[PDB]
Amino acid sequence: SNVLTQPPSVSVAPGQTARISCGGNNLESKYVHWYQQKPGQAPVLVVYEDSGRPSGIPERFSGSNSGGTATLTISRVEAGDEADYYCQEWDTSSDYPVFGGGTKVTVLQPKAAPSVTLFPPSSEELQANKATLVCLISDFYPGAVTVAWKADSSPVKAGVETTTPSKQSNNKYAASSYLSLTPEQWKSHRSYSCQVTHEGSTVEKTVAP
Amino acid sequence: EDPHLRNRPGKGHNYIDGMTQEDATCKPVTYAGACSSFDVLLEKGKFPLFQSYAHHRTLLEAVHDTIIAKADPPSCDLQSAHGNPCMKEKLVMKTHCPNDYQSAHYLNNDGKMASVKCPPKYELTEDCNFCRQMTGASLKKGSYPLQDLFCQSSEDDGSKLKTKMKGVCEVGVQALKKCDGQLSTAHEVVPFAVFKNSKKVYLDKLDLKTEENLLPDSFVCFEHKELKSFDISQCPKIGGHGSKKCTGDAAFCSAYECTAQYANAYCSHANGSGIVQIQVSGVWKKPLCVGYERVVVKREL
Amino acid sequence: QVHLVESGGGVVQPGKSLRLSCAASGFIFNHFGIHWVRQSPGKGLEWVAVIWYDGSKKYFADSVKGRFSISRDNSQNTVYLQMNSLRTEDTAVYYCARERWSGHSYLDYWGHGALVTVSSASTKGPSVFPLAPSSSGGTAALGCLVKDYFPEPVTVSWNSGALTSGVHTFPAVLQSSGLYSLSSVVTVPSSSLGTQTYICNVNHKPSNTKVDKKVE
Repeated sequence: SNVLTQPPSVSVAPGQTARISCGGNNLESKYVHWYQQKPGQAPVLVVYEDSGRPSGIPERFSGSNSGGTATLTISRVEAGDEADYYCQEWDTSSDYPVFGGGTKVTVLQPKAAPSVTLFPPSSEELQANKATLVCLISDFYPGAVTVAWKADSSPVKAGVETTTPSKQSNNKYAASSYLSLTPEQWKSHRSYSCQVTHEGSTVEKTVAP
Repeated sequence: EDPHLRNRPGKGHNYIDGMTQEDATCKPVTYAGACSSFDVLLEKGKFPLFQSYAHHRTLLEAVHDTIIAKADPPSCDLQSAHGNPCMKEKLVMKTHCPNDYQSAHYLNNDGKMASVKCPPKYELTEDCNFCRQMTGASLKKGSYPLQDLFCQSSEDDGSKLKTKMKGVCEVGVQALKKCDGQLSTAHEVVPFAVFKNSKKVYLDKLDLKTEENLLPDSFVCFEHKELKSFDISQCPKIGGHGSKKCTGDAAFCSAYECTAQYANAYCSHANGSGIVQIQVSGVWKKPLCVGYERVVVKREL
Repeated sequence: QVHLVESGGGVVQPGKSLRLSCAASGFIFNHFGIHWVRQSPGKGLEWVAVIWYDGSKKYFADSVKGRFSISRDNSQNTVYLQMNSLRTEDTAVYYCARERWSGHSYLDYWGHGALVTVSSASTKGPSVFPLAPSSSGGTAALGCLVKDYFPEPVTVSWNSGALTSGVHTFPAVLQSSGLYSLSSVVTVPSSSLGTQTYICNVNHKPSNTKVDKKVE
C-alpha cells in the first residue's frame, strides 16, 4: 500500500543546512506533513500541506514536495534541533494516514572518553545466596559504549544486562550493566572485570573478593 | 438584523461530494464556524436573491436534501485535454471566482448539479475557466457557488414547461429558433428556474410570490450550549409527544407545546419562509429552484 | 490556548483492559477530530485511532482492530479510548492529538503522553543493597543498588534527599525477568568518608515499599 520512506539517520554540522527526504507514490499529488519530536517529548507539527509553516516555526525550517519526493530543509542548524523527524501522508483514498519510518537527526560534537565504576557484591547480598556486580558508565559522547565483562581473564556469557545510553544534565550520556552470579561463581575466581568501548578504547575496571 | 441565517432548513449541508475536509463546519452549517461553500452567500450585496430568501435552501443543501439530483458526471476535470462535458455550459457563463477555490458548482441545463474541479494543489483561475498552480495561500476545502439561487421541495410537474423569451435566438446553451439574419450578442443576467421533470427554464422577467405557513421549515430553532442549532422534530406538537421540551413565539405555540421556563429550545418563525412560486408564461408554478446566472444571449436585431 | 491533557495511562497486565482519557481545552470540541497515536519504547510513531468531529466516523489501526473502541463527550470535552485484551507490544506512550480538518489532514496539537506499560510482571517492591567503596584524587564513591522491582518509577533519595549534590541515579534495567534494577551513586571527598554515614531512601509507590538503607 501507500508507504513513506525516509533516510534512517542524517547528520549535519551547525549552521549548515540539512535536508531530509520522504519517498512514495504520487507524492506530487498527495499532501505531505512533517513532525519534530525531541526525546522524551510529544511530536510537534512543523510542516503541513507540503509547504506550510505552523505558528511558532522560524524561517530556518522549510518544507517542499517536488518531482515525487518530499523534502524538509533546515538552515542555520542549531544544536537544539537534534531530534526525530517524521513525514506523513493522508491520501483521500486512505481512511487513515501513513507515517514514515522516521529520520533521526543529530548535530555534529565534543568527543570524550567514558567513565567507568565497578562495584562488587555486598555482604547482605552474598549472605542470601545472591551475587551481583554493578558497572556504571557516564560522560561519553557519542553514546556508542558496548560493554564486555570478564572473569579471571575468561569471558562471561550470562547474567549481563545493559541499559542503552541516556542524556544527562551535562549533554553527555550514561549507561549501566549488571552481572548476575552465585557466590560459588564469585569466590571461585581470582577477580572480575568490566570493559566499556567508546571507539575501540577498551576501558577496564576490576574487582575481587 | 437577522441573526439566524446559519440555522439551516434541510441538512444544512454546504459541502460538495469529494471535498469533505470541512465537514465539521459545513456538515451541517450552523451558528458556529466558517464554511467556505456557504459564507460567501452572506457577503452583503454579492448574492441579493439568496440574501432575500436566506432561510430557503442553497444549491448544495438542495442536493444533499435529495431535492436536486447530481449531474453525471458530478465533477468536470478542467485540466484535461478535451476538457470536460461541462465545458459548453461553463463557457457560455460569465463568472468571477474569488481566489483559493478548488471547485465550483452550478445547476446545469438538466436541472442537476454539475461542477468544475481542479487537481490537487490546483486552484481555479479568476474567470473560473482554467486551473493553475499558484505558490500562495492554502486552498479552501469546499466549492464556490456559481449562480445566485435558492431551492425548495416541490411535487408540481413541470414536464410541459419550456423556455419562452421574446426575440431571443440563443441564451446560454439554449438555441430558441432559427435565426439566419444578423444578431446582437451580449452577456446578460438572466433569471431561470428548474421544476420537477423540467429542464432549466430561462425567463424574460422574474415575478415571485411567497405563501407563508407553519410547516417545519418555516421555523428556526436554537438552544443555548454559544448557540446551537436544534432539530424542531424533537418538539411535541400540541396534543403530542417528543424527546425534548420547546417554546417559542405565538405562531410556534399555535401548533407546538410551549413549556416556558422548562423548555430546552426556542423556535421562531423564519423571515421570508414559506412556499415561493414563480410566474412562467403567465401561470404560477411551484419550482424546485429559482436563480440568476450570467450567460451569453443573442437577439434578433 | 489549546491544551490536551491525558490520563488513565497506568501499569496493567496482558489480557486485561485500560481506558485512556483525553481532555481538551482552548477550542471547540465539535469542530475537530481527535486521534490516538502511540509510540513504542524508542520506536517510531504509529497512528492507532481517530474519532471524527461528530463521532460518526471512527477508524482504528489494524493491530487493534476490534480490540479497541473510542468515544467522545461534548459535555466533558473528553475522548475515551477503551483498550480490551491488551497485548505486550501495545506498551507505548499514547498521544491524543487534534486534527485540523475533518479528514485527510495534519495533526496540529498533541498531548503530553500517557504511558501504558502492558507487562506481565507483578507489582513488587525493590531490594536495597549497600555498594561500599574499597581500595580518584581525594574523592571516593559509594551508593546503593536497587534490585527486582516492578513497575517504574522508583525514587532513591539520599538521607531524606539531603545529599542530592553529587548524586546520580542511573537508569534501571529490565532483565529477562521483566523486573527493573537501578543504582544510586554518590561521590564524596575521601577526607569525609569516616565521620558521616550515608543512608539512601528507596521508595516504590505501586508496591508501597519504602526503605532507608545504610552503606557500610
